[PDB]
Order: sequence, then structure tokens, then C-alpha cells
Amino acid sequence: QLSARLQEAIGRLRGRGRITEEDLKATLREIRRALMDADVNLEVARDFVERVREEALGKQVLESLTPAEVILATVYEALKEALGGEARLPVLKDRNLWFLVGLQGSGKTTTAAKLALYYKGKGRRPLLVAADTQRPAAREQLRLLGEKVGVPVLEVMDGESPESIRRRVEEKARLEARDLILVDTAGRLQIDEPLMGELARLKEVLGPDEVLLVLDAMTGQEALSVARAFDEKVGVTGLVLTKLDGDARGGAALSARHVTGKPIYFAGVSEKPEGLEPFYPERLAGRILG
Amino acid sequence: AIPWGGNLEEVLEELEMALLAADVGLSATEEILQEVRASGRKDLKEAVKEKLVGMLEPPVEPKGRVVLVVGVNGVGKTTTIAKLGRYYQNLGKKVMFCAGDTFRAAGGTQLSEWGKRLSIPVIQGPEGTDPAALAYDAVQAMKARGYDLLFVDTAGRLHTKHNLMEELKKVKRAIAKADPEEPKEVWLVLDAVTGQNGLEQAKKFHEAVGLTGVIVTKLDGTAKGGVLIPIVRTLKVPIKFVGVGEGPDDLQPFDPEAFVEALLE
Ligand SMILES: Nc1nc2c(ncn2[C@@H]2O[C@H](COP(=O)(O)OP(=O)(O)CP(=O)(O)O)[C@@H](O)[C@H]2O)c(=O)[nH]1
Ligand SMILES: Nc1nc2c(ncn2[C@@H]2O[C@H](COP(=O)(O)OP(=O)(O)CP(=O)(O)O)[C@@H](O)[C@H]2O)c(=O)[nH]1
Ligand SMILES: O=C(O)N1CCNCC1
Ligand SMILES: O=C(O)N1CCNCC1
Ligand SMILES: [Mg+2]
Ligand SMILES: [Mg+2]
Repeated sequence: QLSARLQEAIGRLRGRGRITEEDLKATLREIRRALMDADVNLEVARDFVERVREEALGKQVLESLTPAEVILATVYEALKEALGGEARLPVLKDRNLWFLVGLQGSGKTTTAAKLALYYKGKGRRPLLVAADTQRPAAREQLRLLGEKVGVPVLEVMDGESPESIRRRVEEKARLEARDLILVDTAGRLQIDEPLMGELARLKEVLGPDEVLLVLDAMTGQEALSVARAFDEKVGVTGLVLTKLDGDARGGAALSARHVTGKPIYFAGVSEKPEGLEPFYPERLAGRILG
Repeated sequence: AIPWGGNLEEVLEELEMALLAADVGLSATEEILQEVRASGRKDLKEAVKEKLVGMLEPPVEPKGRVVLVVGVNGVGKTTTIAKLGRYYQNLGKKVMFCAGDTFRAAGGTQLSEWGKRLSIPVIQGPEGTDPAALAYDAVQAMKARGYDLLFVDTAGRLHTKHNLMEELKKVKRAIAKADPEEPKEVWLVLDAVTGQNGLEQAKKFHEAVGLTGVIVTKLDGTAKGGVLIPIVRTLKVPIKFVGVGEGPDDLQPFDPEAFVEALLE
């Protein structure tokens, strides 16, 4: 079930006997190129195949009687591990406050409501916070999702200070015993210094225990710079990969995890609030390579 | 940066890196490099620019009165329509919008708020209303009231969802039922940060409703929008406008020379 280029790269070694390092090099070049065709950032794809090269050599690939299969298994296992190995979700505390952050259009508002529904069904009492005051009808959008999922939505006022947001959030959470606070932020470019500064100040005041970079699965090469900047300027604790019900390969997930070292917690698989499940590194590894 | 002036081998290696980093993709990158290697020219900077600018040509005047705006979830459709209204009202056109996104929460409201800010009328219906029936109504109002341009917003949809691509065909057919010449423009909106999936989006929207143009949004970001190169090469669809922000003025007619200059920076 591989992509055509990988099928050709691996397949042409089959039944041809033991390989030389020249054969390994030519194969790894094609693997690198396949990863780029799957939207893995070019630098991350290079680092990845360099790692694979040393692992395959260390597994004595040059003495293997089935080098095509050894290389393929090495790539798949390395990609699975590089994407996180196994599913992992955020550690719940008595009180949890998470930000959803990212680029314009990535899926943040929808994802906030999905997380609210997911965790309501696991005994939490969420509170949605509509902190996007710039996009027209942004607060109405989240209000309407909140109604759909049966979760309250505190709406931030135009011009409201982070300290006022904290005060109001703390009071509502205390009164109603809300223990998972999900803060939906406006989409922003990673190079928009004022808006990145605003987001960092909100984090400083609200003290989120997770800051989730919501990344569209169709994101290209810029995923590396985007994830790095959100991590350096704000601090990312994990990722949500959205719109995986499309056919984008999702290589950006590798770019983002490579530069942050942070887990991809969840996958978005529908427009519907029910369209969230844990991220399975194994599954995305197969999609990237397929 | 690409060392223009230096030796050929190092120019081509940084050019390759630059194109791939820009989301131009493997096939178009290789085509660009092969032609330049078989160029034999001392001013490589100008020869490369000329090849890329040639790949991207298959005030912007719509070919008719109705423009159907399509694209996947999140790309910038509704905002781009707002900007298009500002652009055309600045040229003296009588513009209206149809809030054809009757599916997503606050889709209609979002466009309605732009319409108020811009003094542009918006044809709207209740949530869940058939967008095809609404578009038909908007086209008959356009005709009866003598409007120059109608922009039809559509709900975000993934191109892998056959049923949603059919709904989009129904909207186009409804427009043509109201006015058999129309719509004379079907414009795909593509987010600049998109990788190689952009080409698949373009191919599938083109197969469904026949694109006459592409608008690339969010080019104020760091992404270069390079997947436009394989899109124009494959489908021969022209790039019409670029989005460069979140305000009503943040739209520019496509400028291939500047696009390519930015792509290589
Ligand atoms: N098919 C599908 N659509 C999704 C998924 N996640 C979000 N969407 C959709 O993508 C579009 C954008 O979602 P939205 O939640 O508004 O994104 P956002 O990042 O908050 C937009 P902004 O940056 O302006 O705040 C919506 O049409 C929505 O239904 C998903 O997992 N699958
Ligand atoms: N920085 C920047 N943001 C843009 C540009 N065009 C649109 N956006 C932004 O992207 C986000 C999504 O825009 P929107 O117009 O809602 O997109 P859409 O495709 O209609 C979303 P849906 O598919 O759900 O209907 C908004 O936050 C908006 O301000 C642009 O050129 N630059
Ligand atoms: O809710 C909290 O503040 N907690 C209690 C559970 N562990 C970490 C801190
Ligand atoms: O849960 C996951 O990680 N998925 C879901 C949909 N496809 C790719 C991976
Ligand atoms: Mg939002
Ligand atoms: Mg819209």
C-alpha cells in the first residue's frame, strides 16, 4: 500500500541480492523525496533519512538477504517512533486550562468544542472561552458550538485585559465547578509580533497547563517555521492535527514534532464536534508512506 | 539566499532548495531545473525568473456577472468575498453577495457582518436552507435589481467528500437555471501555507465545477504559495488575486513578476 515512488524505490531491490552502500544511498534519496512529496519539511526529511541510514547500517542491512524489507521496516518503525510511537493524551489535573492556538483557518474553534464534548463524556465539566475578538462572528460561532455540545461559553469583551479575563474565568469556574477551561484564540501568523506578544501575555497571566498548536493536515513546508515560532514565542505543549478526513498525507505533523519534541495528542476527523479521536502515530506513519 | 553570480552547481542547489521550501513540489522543481541546466545563459537570475513567470501564465474583470467561490474548509472564502466587494465597489460596480454557506455555525452571520461594514447587500436564508435555491434567488435579484456582480459564498468542504462536491454542482446548476450564461467565473480559494494537497484540491474542484481562476490567500505569511506552479501547469487556470491580510483592502491583483521574486527570496 505504499506511494508509487516508495514502491518503485523499495521494489527494485527485491530479488536482486545483497545491496551495496550505493544502493542504500539511492534508495534513501527516494525515501527523502517521497517524504517531501508528503509535505515533510525538506530539512526534517533529510535528518530523518540520515537517522534511518545509521539505523539500517547498524541492523546490518548490507548483509541482509531481504534488504528491501529491512529498509521498509526500518523507515516505518522510525517514522512511527518519530511521530510519538503510541497514542498519548494530556494528563488531567483537578484544574486544567488549555489554549488552542495556530494559524488562521487551522480548526481551533471547532477543536475547542470537540475537546469540550470529548472530556464532558469522560466526567469533566468544561468551560469554553471565546477569546477571539477580531474575526467577525467568532464569539457567536463558539457560543453556537457550546450550545450544541452542552457546555457554557464565557465570551471575552473587546479590549478586555488578560487580568480581567482571568478574574471572570476564575469566578465562573469556581461557582459552577468547571474543571477544564478551553481558551479559543484568534488565528495569527507566527511572524505577527504584536499578536504573538499578546498570546504570550495571555499565557503568562492565565497559566495554561497545555498550549495546543492546532495544525491543519494540509500544511506544507512552512509547518517547521510555524511550529518553531509558536514554541519559542509562546511555548507549545502539544498538537492537534485537523482535517485528517481529507487526503493530505500529513507530513507537517513530523515537521512540528521534530522541532518541538511535543506530542500530537488528537486527530480531527470530521467537521462535527464528535469528530475527534486520539492521534495514532502508527496510522499517520502509514498514510505518509502510502 | 541563492548565490546569483557564483558557480552554476551551487546556484542550482540553492535554487532546488528554494523551490522545494516554497512548496513547488518535486515534479515542477525538477522540470524547472532541467530547463535551466539546458539553458546556457550567463544571467541565470533573469533566466530563472523568466521560466517561472512563464509557468504562471496559462484591473481584473470578471467574465460575467456571477462569481462562484469554492474551496476547502478554512482557506479564506468568506473573507475573500468581502475583499472582492471592496475591490469592485472601488471600481464603481454595484456588488451583492449570496451567503451560500448555510451549513457551518455563523457562516452566514460572518458574511452578513462584512456586508454591513461594506454597504454591500447579502442574500441570506435560515440555517439548513438549500444553498442551490438561495443562489438561484440571489441571481434573480441580481437580474431584477440590475446589479453588476454577485459573489456566491459556499460552505467549506473537503474535496474527498463526493456528496459535497455534488452539492456544489447543484449550486452551479441552480445559478445557470436562473441565468444560462452564468456563472462565468468559478474561483478556487487556496491557502498559501498548503502543500502538495493544493494540487489535488484544484484538480477535484476543477473536475466538479470547472475553475476559471484561483485566489491565493494568506500570502502575508511566510509561505510562498509555490503549489500554484504545478496547479497552473497542470490545469492551466490563471491566478486572479492574492490575499495579504484580514482587512477589506488586503487583496491585490496577481503579479507574476513579484510573486516569483518573493518565491526565490
Ligand atoms: N472536515 C473537517 N473540517 C474541520 C475539521 N476541523 C475544523 N474543520 C472545519 O474547518 C473550518 C475552519 O474551522 P474553525 O474552527 O473556524 O477554524 P479556526 O482556526 O478557529 C478559524 P480562525 O483562525 O479565524 O479562528 C470550518 O469550516 C470547520 O468546520 C476537521 O477535522 N475536519
Ligand atoms: N492573514 C490572513 N488571514 C486571512 C486571509 N484571508 C482570510 N484570512 C483569515 O483566515 C481565517 C478564515 O477565513 P474565512 O474567510 O472564514 O475562511 P472560509 O474558507 O470562509 C472558512 P469556512 O470554510 O469554514 O467557510 C479568518 O481568520 C480570516 O481573517 C489573508 O489573506 N491573510
Ligand atoms: O489541579 C491542580 O492544580 N492540580 C492538582 C492535580 N495535580 C497538579 C495540580
Ligand atoms: O487518529 C489518527 O491519528 N488518524 C485519524 C485519521 N487519519 C490519520 C490518523
Ligand atoms: Mg476560530
Ligand atoms: Mg466561509
